[PDB]
Amino acid sequence: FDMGGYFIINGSEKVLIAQERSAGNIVQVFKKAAPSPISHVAEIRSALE
Amino acid sequence: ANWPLPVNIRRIIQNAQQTFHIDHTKPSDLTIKDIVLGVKDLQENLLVLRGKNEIIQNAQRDAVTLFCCLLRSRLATRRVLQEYRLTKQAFDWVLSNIEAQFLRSVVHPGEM
Amino acid sequence: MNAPDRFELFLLGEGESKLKIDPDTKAPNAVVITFEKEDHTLGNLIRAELLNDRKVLFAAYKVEHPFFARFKLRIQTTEGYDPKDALKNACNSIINKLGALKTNFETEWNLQTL
Amino acid sequence: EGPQVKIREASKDNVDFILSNVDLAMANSLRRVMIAEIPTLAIDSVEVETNTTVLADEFIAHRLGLIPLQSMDIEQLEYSRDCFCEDHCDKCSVVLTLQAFGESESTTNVYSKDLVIVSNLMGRNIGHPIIQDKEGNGVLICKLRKGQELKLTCVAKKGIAKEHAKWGPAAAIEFEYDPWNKLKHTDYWYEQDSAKEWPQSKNCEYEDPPNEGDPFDYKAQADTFYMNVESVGSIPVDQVVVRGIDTLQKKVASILLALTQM
Amino acid sequence: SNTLFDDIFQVSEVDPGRYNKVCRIEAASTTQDQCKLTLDINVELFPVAAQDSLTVTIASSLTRSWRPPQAGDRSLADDYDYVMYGTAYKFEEVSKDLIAVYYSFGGLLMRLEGNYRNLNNLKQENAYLLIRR
Amino acid sequence: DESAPITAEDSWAVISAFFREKGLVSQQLD
Amino acid sequence: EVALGKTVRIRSAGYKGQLGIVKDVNGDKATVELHSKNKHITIDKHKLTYYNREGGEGITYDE
Amino acid sequence: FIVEDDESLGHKELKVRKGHIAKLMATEYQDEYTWSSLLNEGLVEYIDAEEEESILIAMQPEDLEPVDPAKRIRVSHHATTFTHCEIHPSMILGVAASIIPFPDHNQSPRNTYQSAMGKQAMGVFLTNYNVRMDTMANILYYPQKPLGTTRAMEYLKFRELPAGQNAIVAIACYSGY
Amino acid sequence: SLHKMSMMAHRVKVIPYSTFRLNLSVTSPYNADFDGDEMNLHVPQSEETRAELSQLCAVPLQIVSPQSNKPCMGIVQDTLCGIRKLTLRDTFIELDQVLNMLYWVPDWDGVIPTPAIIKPKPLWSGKQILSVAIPNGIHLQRFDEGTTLLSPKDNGMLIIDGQIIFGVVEKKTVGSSNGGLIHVVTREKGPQVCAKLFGNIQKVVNFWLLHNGFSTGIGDTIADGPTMREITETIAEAKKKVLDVTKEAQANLLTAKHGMTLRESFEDNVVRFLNEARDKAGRLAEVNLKDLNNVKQMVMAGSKGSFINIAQMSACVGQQSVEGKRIAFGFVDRTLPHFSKDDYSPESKGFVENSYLRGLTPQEFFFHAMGGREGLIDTAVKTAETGYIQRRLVKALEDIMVHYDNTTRNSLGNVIQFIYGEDGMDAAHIEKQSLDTIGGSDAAFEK
Amino acid sequence: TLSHLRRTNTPIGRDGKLAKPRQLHNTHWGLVCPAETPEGQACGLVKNL
Amino acid sequence: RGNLMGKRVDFSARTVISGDPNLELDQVGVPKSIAKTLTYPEVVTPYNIDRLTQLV
Amino acid sequence: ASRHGQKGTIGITYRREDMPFTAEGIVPDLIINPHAIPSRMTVAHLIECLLSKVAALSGNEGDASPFTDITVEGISKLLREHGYQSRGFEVMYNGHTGKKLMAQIFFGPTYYQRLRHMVDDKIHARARGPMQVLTRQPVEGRSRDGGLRFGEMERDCMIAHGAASFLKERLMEASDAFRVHICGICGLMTVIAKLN
Amino acid sequence: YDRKVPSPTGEYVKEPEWVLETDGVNLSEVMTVPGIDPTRIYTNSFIDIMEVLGIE
Amino acid sequence: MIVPVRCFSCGKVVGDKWESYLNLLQEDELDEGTALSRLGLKRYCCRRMILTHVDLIEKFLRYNP
RNA sequence: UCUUUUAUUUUUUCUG
Ligand SMILES: [Mg+2]
Ligand SMILES: [Zn+2]
Ligand SMILES: [Zn+2]
Ligand SMILES: [Zn+2]
Repeated sequence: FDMGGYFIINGSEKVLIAQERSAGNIVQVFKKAAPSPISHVAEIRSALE
Repeated sequence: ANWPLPVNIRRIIQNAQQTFHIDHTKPSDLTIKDIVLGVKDLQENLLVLRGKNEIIQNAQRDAVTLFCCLLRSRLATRRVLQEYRLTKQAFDWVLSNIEAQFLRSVVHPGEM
Repeated sequence: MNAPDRFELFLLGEGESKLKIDPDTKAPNAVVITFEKEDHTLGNLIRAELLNDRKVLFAAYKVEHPFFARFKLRIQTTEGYDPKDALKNACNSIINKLGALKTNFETEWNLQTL
Repeated sequence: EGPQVKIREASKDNVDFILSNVDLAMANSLRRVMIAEIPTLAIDSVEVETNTTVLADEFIAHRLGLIPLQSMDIEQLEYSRDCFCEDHCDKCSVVLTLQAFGESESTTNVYSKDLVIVSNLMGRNIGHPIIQDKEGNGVLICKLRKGQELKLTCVAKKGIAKEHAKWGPAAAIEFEYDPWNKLKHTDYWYEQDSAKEWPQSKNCEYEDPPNEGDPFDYKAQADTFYMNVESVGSIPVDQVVVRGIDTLQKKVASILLALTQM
Repeated sequence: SNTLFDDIFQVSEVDPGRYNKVCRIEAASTTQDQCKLTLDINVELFPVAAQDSLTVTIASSLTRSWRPPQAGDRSLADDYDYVMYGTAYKFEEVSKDLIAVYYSFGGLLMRLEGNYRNLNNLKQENAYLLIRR
Repeated sequence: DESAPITAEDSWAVISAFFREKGLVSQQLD
Repeated sequence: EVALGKTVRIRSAGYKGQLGIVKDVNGDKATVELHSKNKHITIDKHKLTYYNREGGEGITYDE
Repeated sequence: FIVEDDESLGHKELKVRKGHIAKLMATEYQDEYTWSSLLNEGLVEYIDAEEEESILIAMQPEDLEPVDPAKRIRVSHHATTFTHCEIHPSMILGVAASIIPFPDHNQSPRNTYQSAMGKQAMGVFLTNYNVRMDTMANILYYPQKPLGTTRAMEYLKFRELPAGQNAIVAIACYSGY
Repeated sequence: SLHKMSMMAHRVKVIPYSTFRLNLSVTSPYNADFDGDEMNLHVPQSEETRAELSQLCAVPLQIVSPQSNKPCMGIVQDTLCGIRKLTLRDTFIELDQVLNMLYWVPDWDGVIPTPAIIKPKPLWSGKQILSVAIPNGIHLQRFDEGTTLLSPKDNGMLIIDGQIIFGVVEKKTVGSSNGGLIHVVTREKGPQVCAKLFGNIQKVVNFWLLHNGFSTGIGDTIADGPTMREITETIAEAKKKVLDVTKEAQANLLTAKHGMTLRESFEDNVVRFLNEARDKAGRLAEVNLKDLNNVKQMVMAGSKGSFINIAQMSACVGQQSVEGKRIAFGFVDRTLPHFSKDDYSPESKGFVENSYLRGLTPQEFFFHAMGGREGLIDTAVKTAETGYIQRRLVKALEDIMVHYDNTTRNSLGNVIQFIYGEDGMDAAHIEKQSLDTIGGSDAAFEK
Repeated sequence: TLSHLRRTNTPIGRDGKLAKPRQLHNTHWGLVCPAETPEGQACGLVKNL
Repeated sequence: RGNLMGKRVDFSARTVISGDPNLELDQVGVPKSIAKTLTYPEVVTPYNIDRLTQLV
Repeated sequence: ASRHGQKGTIGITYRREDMPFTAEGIVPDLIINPHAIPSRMTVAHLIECLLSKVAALSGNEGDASPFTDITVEGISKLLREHGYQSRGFEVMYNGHTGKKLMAQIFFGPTYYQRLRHMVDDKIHARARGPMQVLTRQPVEGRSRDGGLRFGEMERDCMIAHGAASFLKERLMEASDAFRVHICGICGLMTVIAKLN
Repeated sequence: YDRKVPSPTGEYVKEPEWVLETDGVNLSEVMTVPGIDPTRIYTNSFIDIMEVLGIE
Repeated sequence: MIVPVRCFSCGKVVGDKWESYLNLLQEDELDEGTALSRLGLKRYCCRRMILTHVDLIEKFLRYNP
């Protein structure tokens, strides 16, 4: 019934949890607050596969 | 008209009536001069600030202003005679316990 | 770790008595009787019997707390008629009437063939 | 005469009857002492010689305690606490030995029949494991591989269900009264019609239906107690009722004895 | 320790008013034109019908722990069907002539409206109300 | 018959196929 | 003392038939941990029976 | 599920059919046709969050493509341009949320609290607890499967390894405790 | 420990079991459940400290709260529901149960009250049986909606000499209220007598409820057929009217509300109609529910549940709001994949057509999950913000104390209030009161 | 076991603060369990498939 | 903040709470084990010498 | 805890004898307060109880998936056909006096779960066990025999209350008390005090 | 908004009133505009009220 | 693990009927309700006691020890 | 004739 998918380090069963993150190679625009001079800033997290 | 205030004149009057079994048929021995002197004496005995000087007396009258108005409104002579039928002993007991409950309701010094 | 002893639900402890009568100043000819190591099984029975007994003015029962197997029964009766005698009469009535129930059950089983 | 009993039907494990001319307090108190305070025999202590099986021996001992045991002559048995002995005796305890070694490759089921008495009963029909299945095997106890061993001893002593439900002689005890609500002792919840939305109990056929025209019979009292006792098997359903009445009588007599001594 | 009031009222209306074991009955006295009654009676034990004449009396008798009858031949007002105990809690005046006495028989509320003839009725805890058909 | 419409009760068979051939930890293993 | 750290049984108490192990003695009374339940109980030693390490012959408090 | 016309006889219909269902059943009771085969023949399509933008998904395999008062009110089909269909909307719940009987019939934070409490619910984690040596393990004496079972449990193995027990409950205030 | 009453001294009772058993009216000041909550017990180590704990920190002494001059401690869940049941007019008690409850009262006077019914059957009214718990000399009088001295619906209350005269008892009588029975008893007789009254009322009502019974089941949530049809009609006409407003909006013939743009105007308007429809369905369901209905009985007792809760359970869950607005367009111009875009229908943007009994659609279930998570995260943030705020407030007002001049001063001695509360009156001794002078016309004032 | 194996973790700071990602955005449908989550500081950030 | 404004305490216990309507308002049930654990030191007097002798 | 968010700890362990019983001999294993259900808006618990009762009366396994044709009306009809009150109610009796309860109790099987939170693991009292070395105070935590932390909130409520001697005895006598010698001039704890 | 104002008869009676609300805080110039009642002007903000109408 | 020998709700013996229940389900090929009724469990408490059991001794045994 | 130990910190998990 145990479906596996975990490591055993020093006999302790260890599971790696999926780390959610912003997708790579995408252009996203965000509106910025009035006090900052920046407005409508675009960001891209460029990444090689 | 509804505001927080220390002691319920209405409730103490009901307690007086129940305790003394006030007979509504029989006339009341109270006299208007006795009523007015009783209310004035109670108002004088209503002390929350105690200190013999003009500033403290003004402060005490200031503190007990609203409650003085409520006492006059409730134990007015017309209300005491017509709406209420308290006897002399009942009125005296009411005044004594109004004074007592005010003097309990005073802040207990040392409150944080 | 500290649950109550099961045997203490019905066995008397050291320095303890089954019955403790105390008269009450509350009303005349009135006693409160504490039964130790008992449940409502006797309580309802005895209370109902006192109610059926026509001379008894008040009969009621009480568990202070479900934890302790103990319950109190207050009886007040008429002047001159002891609540102890009332309880004796009620218990004797229960003895006789349970005996009649037993006899009827024994005689009426044997009519069955299974 | 006192209360009247009428048994509608009888069985080895079920007895259904009607109690008439009896108080509701008595109907309860009889039911209560019957379901709680009848003395009965059951496995109290378990000594495990060896256990290689996959079940915790705590779990095994709990099971052996819950197993029914014959309690026909429980009256002739005496309480362990009042008895005096050295760890064991026939006058307050019954010793039962259970041995189970796997032989076959398939799983070897272990049953109540595997409990063999080793103490001297002295002629008291007590301690025989109860068997009711048509195969006669009895209650399943454990299961074993070929290589597994389970050897143990059991000391069963008199007790009542107040200590532990394993001493409980009676199973679900039925108590019903006034099936029709002539006394209006309950207010039936409904949405359109209580009579239509409530099942008609099987015992309403033994009472005349109410008449809407007539008024409420305020003099009426609770009577015609439809009871149905069922026994697990440790004691026949006859002596369930009879010894429930007997121990209620003994309890009231003990109250009288305490009263007299005080 | 005697009867204080007694009259004949013909029930004019019966209302359950979202209750089952108790109904409010509105009645007016046959003799006294200005006399009315609005009492809550337990129909669960004393069924009532509209346009039904009931005789109602109020007595002051027949501390003090209540006790059962204590005798098969106990003497009391044993010739009425439905007897009540309550306590007055209000004596109001309307129209300078009509006097309404409110009674509470353990939460069962009555308003007896009448005239000076009910002077015998006082504000005391002892207030037994007896009814028969 | 072979080309009849599917039903919601039949979708459970497809679900069972998913669970048999991938399983719950399938993404981690893969 | 020779009663410390030994296996023992109770014989008139609510916990009759309970094996246990002697842990500490305060004089006139010994504390024993029930071998079926999770509890320590205090009871006089003269009234308890002591056995050898292994189950078998039983002797009173006379070792 | 993929929703294309694939039917000159009339309206849209799911590509999967009773024949494919029967084949999947046959493969199931055998232990050739499985989810790999379904993917190859394009009966079921893998769809991500981004691709959900461009597709209109049908609620049920038959309710939307073409009354008891007690029945759930469902909004009638309005569009006739579906491209996919939900395999089963009950499959949006997670592991702990697939154990709740009738999640529709609950206020949502009370589904959340159950989904949190299922993790600490006692049961039977694995069948080799005696072989293993775990720091903290709890085993119910008598595990029992739910009387109100759910079809997701046959795949989640909750029936085989239950966590809880069926107890007779009376919703009442008896003694105030 | 968010407030003063969340730390009080009790009297120890030795009991063999492994939990702190506390009398259950006390859970209100501690804000405590029995869902795994943990509490501490601190033993004083000196007679000095046992003394100050006794006469300064005691459950009878913190009955009346300084926060809102009302009793923080009131009679609660089963006791409050069962006390409503007992003080229902049609509730009558047999001789046996009467006789018992008279003994269950500890400070029972000694005399069996005379019953209401005596000849047809000796029967005591529940009001009479509750009267014996209240000590003598306790007047009280409240007049609820349309209450007359011949109270038709048994609303309000009037107690004279510790004898209930009319009116059922609910949270407004015996719960936490400014002029409640608890408040008047603790003010007149005192804290000890009010604590005894809590005890006596709880024991009596618990006995009666144990011997009467009370429950709840799905039949309580179930409404009648005609009622369900009319609720369906209500939701249908609400949808029709929302669609009409929508068509007007697409036509631009709707006039934008002053101070709000067109989107916000339409959104607020439709939310208002949907809440109105849900609330009307709520009244219809509540009216259809009968007095036998356990959930209605419980709501009327005021123990737990509410009108909105009955409506949501049986009639309509209603619109789900996110960030104070309806369900937001998630992907592009849609809330979920099933809705063709720019479709402002109530179902599309969050409205629930189905009660919990009937069952929500899957999209409605997801919207409800959104609402639930938002409530949960809002609670998780709000508890921390309020805890920081309370810490800051107490640190700011730590040293302020009423010295013996009857003045409020900080540690340095600077005057902050020359007279505390502008009265010199303690908070726990204040009560709501009517001023007859300020009200009334000139003619009425003269008369 | 299965919940932990399918659990997902967001690297945003767990400290109590207003955050859009703590809500159940519409696109979470069918990819993230809308009911299962921890309650408390980690609520909304930890997600389960 | 950690070690002076508030700080750890002896002669105290914590545990789960339960409701008991059969207990007076001002009264709290205490587990027997917690009772045997915690103690309050009382000075000896001629008034309670016999009591304290029984307890010792 | 149930499978619907209904969590609670056992208040009292009443026997089969004392617990109320329906008119089929069946004494419930559990009782919950009906006050839980309206506020918690959990009709799923009641529906599950009805489905489980019908499942035990039929032998079938009652499907309870989120979106299924099965409805409360259908469950009630099945229970009706099986010979019970359609909505799951059952006339019960007072186990303590045999009186038929005036109300009708919603009865039936339902699935509950035991959680890891054991009072035996969660109970603890302190008797001057080990203390820290850095600050000379009661240690943290249960297993090492730690103490309870009279928090800033707790101190604050004591200030509100006014029990100054208690607050002293709690923060000085109970936690940590040290006598230190100082001198008038500088008033520092650097006095070489050879008390012997 | 309704407001309780005395009547010639001396009873408080409800009179309607056209009250202008605003989504901005600038009290100094507003309170000098003709036509309004500067006595009864109020601001949701309190810093401006302190700064112009005094500390009390 | 294995069948409770006594029903929790009332205490009627049910352990002895596990094998008979399995046989009625396997050889007789009869549904669970009729199987239970023939076994003699009339009360739903007992009926779910036997119906709902999951046999886990069959799973624990067939490990090597 | 008493005494007599239970490291520390970084993380994670949940509990109210
Ligand atoms: Mg809680
Ligand atoms: Zn012996
Ligand atoms: Zn110096
Ligand atoms: Zn059973």
